Amino acid sequence: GDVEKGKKIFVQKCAQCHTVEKGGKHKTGPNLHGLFGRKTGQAPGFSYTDANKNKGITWGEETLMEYLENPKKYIPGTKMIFAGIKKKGEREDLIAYLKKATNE
Amino acid sequence: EFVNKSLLFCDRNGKSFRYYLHDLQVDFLTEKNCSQLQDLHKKIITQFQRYHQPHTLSPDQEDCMYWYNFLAYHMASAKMHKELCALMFSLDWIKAKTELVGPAHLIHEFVEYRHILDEKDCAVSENFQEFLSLNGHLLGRQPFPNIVQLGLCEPETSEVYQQAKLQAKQEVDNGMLYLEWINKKNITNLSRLVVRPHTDAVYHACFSEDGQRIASCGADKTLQVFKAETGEKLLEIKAHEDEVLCCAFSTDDRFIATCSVDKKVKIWNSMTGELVHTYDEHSEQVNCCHFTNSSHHLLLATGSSDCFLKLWDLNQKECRNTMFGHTNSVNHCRFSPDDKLLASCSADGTLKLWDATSANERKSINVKQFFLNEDMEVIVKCCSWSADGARIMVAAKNKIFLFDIHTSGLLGEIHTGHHSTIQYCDFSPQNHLAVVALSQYCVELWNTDSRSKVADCRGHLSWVHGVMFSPDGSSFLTSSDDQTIRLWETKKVCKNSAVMLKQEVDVVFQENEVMVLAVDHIRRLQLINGRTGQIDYLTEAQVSCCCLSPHLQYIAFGDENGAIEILELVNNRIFQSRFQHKKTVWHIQFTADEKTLISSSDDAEIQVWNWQLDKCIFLRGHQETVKDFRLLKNSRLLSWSFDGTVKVWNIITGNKEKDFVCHQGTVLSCDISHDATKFSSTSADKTAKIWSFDLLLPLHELRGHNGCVRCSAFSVDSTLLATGDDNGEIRIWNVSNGELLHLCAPLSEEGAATHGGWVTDLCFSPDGKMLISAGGYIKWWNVVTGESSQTFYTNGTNLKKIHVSPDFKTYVTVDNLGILYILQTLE
Ligand code: HEC
Repeated sequence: GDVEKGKKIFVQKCAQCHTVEKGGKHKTGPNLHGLFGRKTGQAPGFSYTDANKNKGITWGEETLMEYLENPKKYIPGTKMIFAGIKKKGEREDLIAYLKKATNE
Repeated sequence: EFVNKSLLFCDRNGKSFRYYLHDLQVDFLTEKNCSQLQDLHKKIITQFQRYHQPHTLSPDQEDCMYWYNFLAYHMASAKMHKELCALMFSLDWIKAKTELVGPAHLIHEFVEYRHILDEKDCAVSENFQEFLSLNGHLLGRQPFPNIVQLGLCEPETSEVYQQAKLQAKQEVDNGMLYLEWINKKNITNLSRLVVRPHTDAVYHACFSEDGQRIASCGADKTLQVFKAETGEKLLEIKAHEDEVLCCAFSTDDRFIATCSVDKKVKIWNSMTGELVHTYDEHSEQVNCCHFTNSSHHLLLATGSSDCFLKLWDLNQKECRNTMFGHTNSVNHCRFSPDDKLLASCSADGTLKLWDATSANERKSINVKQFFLNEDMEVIVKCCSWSADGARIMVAAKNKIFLFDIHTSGLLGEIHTGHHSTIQYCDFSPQNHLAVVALSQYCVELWNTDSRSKVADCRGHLSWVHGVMFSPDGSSFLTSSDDQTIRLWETKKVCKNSAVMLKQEVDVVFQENEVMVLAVDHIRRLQLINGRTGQIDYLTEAQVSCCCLSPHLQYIAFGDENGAIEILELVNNRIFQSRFQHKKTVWHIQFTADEKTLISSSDDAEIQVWNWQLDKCIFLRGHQETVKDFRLLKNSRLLSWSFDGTVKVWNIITGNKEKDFVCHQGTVLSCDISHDATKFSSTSADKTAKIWSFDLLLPLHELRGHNGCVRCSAFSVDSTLLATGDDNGEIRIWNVSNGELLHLCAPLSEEGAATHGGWVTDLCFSPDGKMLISAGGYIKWWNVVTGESSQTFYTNGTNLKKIHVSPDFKTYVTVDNLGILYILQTLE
């Protein structure tokens, strides 16, 4: 989706718990840098729940389409607490900006 | 004619007219005719029996609702407990009512009418009183369970269990297949109340100042006002078009304003439900809504991302105060015990105390107390005022802090368990007790100036969103993501049996009989003998994982200290361990014999090591990482990884017979037909592919569900495929030529489900016709147009490594709560 609205949804609902930038530190939420192509919960330095590590999917626009929709649904038992992004446009946008920054 | 004389009023809607009185007239008749009440009530009851039947009612009739609601009453005023006990104690009556009505009303009726009931009756009535209160979340909301089976989970002393067991025993040679619980007598502690009036999660819940009514807010975008005692539905008011962030009661409780995502604060009346005043100023969301605890004046503390602290005045149409500072968002803004002050608490590390009347700056505190050992940053979750009205109780990072406003520094410090970060904190004015939400749905009760463990709260469906105290000093309320508000007792929860089990339970096999081996929370393990209360507690260093050996006599467990520790059941003083593969060890398995340890970790190498020998043999797969393995009916070792590479190894020598890659990404375990080693499959989390070992690639591919695949099952003598999915759906597919034929939909068209969507291992029936599956609960399927049973249920959500007896009768399982579950099949 839109990149900069993605950076908005990032600075709002993401950036406080996450780092998508290159060489970002781990936090309450994990470092998201290099998200696409990397399996769920594979980033060192952050302690994942087994729910996320056993998910083992490959993060992408569609995987985040389903996940960000209801993050408790897609990866049940995740210590991520969120009520889900119901809007699709928000998902596509945010994911797009992720595709920008995490690649950078 | 009575309408004409104006003694009675008539409302016209639908075909049937609706008659009712006016109050004064009612009280009048109450006074005029007194002695004749009994006559009347017994009259209408007698009539009712003479026409209809108690358990026979048509919901399609026009009189049903009234009967269901007030029949109990009409019996009560008749002072006849015999027909009363006859009606109420009946289970089917309960079933029908609950299905149509829901528990709350009925509960209320018990609580009220308990008086006329006899002394012995009080016990039974009580048993129900807790029964329904505990079952509140499950009942009345369909898909719907059996009454009997739920009654089987009750303590034997409870009349409910005795009646349920009675009827259970009565139905025989019935596809009902009832179950019995020996274990629940010592576990599943009682609760004061359990109430869910919600289709969605709870953001906040709290008791009124008078302790009467409850107004709850959540993702349902609807403020729910209901009774706090029996949980009857009072009023349902729409707060906003968007999710309500926070809500709280006022001084007189008569006014409740809501804040939401739409950035508009709307004042709602509790006894009306109509708009009173509305205030739109903030260009950002408002996370702070707090009212006054006194009748002196009325103010509202608000803050947002605009870095402004705005204090609203409920008397005027505008905002009273505006304050600079707080460069970051303010999480918790709360009034002091006096309205003359205002407390601002944010996670940026700035804790400020402002003058309300003077509007100037009183005190500003930055906490460097927490040591990071890259500027110092200390986040602040919540702020709770002490009963003294001076000290401030807060929780930061991994510890609890008690601040003094006089010294402005650190007055006191309370330790929190391990390294876990504190999610939430609250303090009780009585007994100086304080509850803390820490990690994994754990609400821990600690005492001030103690630093000793007081109480622990378990039995939740999910990690507690938040908890509060009922300021009667008696009890407290709990609210979680399980969408249910609960009432818990302080002194009752304080007692703990320490039955906690973390990630695992271990089954033991003695001939046909099954024995229980549990991994203890505190130190090492607890041994539970079958069909008896014999418990042998074994204490050692902490363990990461435990595994039982074939032929027994031994045990092999991995620790958090690394590698693998092997210990002998005969002598605990004798143990063997070797240091290899620094990464966390996951799966540990012996060969067909008691020798040749096979172990793996996260790495490109799998270790095969011989003990009493000390033979070191390393098997390299030359990949990014390796997940796990399993032993087949042969000496071959079937292993899988995150790279989707399925390998077949051998003992004592590294060998690769074939390489099977179904898809890209993590592949979950392996699925065999169990009829032979020929047919073999696995879950690639995309499609379902099976190979006969006739090629290096899977021969047959099944695309039936491409969204998610959690697991798959091949039933013996059938080979028909049962597909478990991430959604927790179990689909039945006929397999002959390796293609899709039949079709079934496990999901319900009744709409979204609350708890469920998890499956791990599937089990088979001894007949082969019946099927055993987990849809988040215990659910039995069947081949050829329809299933076996939806019976009973599984408390909680997450399940780990389902195991069963080889006779397929007695069962052993555990929930996410870590509670031992034992099933016994007896006719
Ligand atoms: C209040 C908590 C919270 C919020 C809000 C939150 N996260 Fe999460 N998130 C977490 C935690 C904790 C994890 C780690 C899950 C685990 O370790 O099991 C996580 C996991 C993730 C992952 C998976 C990383 C991986 O490698 O699998 C992604 C992606 C992510 N978050 C992005 C987001 C996005 C996008 C949003 C909002 C639009 C968001 N987070 C909001 C707490 C949060």
